[PDB]
Amino acid sequence: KDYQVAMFGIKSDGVTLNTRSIQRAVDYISEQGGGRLIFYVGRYLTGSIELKSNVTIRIEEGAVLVAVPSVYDFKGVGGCNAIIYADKQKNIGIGGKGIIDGRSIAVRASVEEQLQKGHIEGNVSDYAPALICMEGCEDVKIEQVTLQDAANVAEIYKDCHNVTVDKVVVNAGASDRKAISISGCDGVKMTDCYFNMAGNPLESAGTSRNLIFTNCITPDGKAVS
Repeated sequence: KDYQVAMFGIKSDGVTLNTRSIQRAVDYISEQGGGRLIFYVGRYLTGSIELKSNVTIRIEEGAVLVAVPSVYDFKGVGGCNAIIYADKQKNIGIGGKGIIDGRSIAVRASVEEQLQKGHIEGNVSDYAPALICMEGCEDVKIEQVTLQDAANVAEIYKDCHNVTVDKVVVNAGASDRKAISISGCDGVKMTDCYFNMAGNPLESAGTSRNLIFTNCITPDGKAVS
């Protein structure tokens, strides 16, 4: 069953912070045995969303999931810190031709400010969220979405099994960072993915197996693998 976001009080005005209502929708849908959360059109402001087992988030064409420029509205240090993250979940997905917008400069400036005041300790990289981060997940389906201007890395896959990434577009925006970080995965099939950046988009710990990259390219048309 598909669930429209408006039914959970999620607002597409680009100014209402929807984190808690999106999370409750994800939690409710998982409790019902699974289904899809549909973002149909407009701008949806959010902090970190925890994806749950048997839930797929769809950001349809014309819809944008936009990061709030606030360090404390993200997951933070330790494990997966992203706009959409999942920790030890199964049968999860992200789809739709919409956009996930990281607002990297404004998000990183928020992190920088709290570090300079000494309210948090470390480097900007310790707190800046990825757009997507999956850790210890099984049967992950990522497709069609445009991942734009990530505050850190666009996608992180750590200790995952049976991951598919299809027709995804990564737009660097203001980011000079890697597009994808992969470590300890088993079975990752990436097909028809575009990286709008010039350098190597992939960061690998070299601890993954059964990795298949088909037609994954940079603007010059050079293979990404």
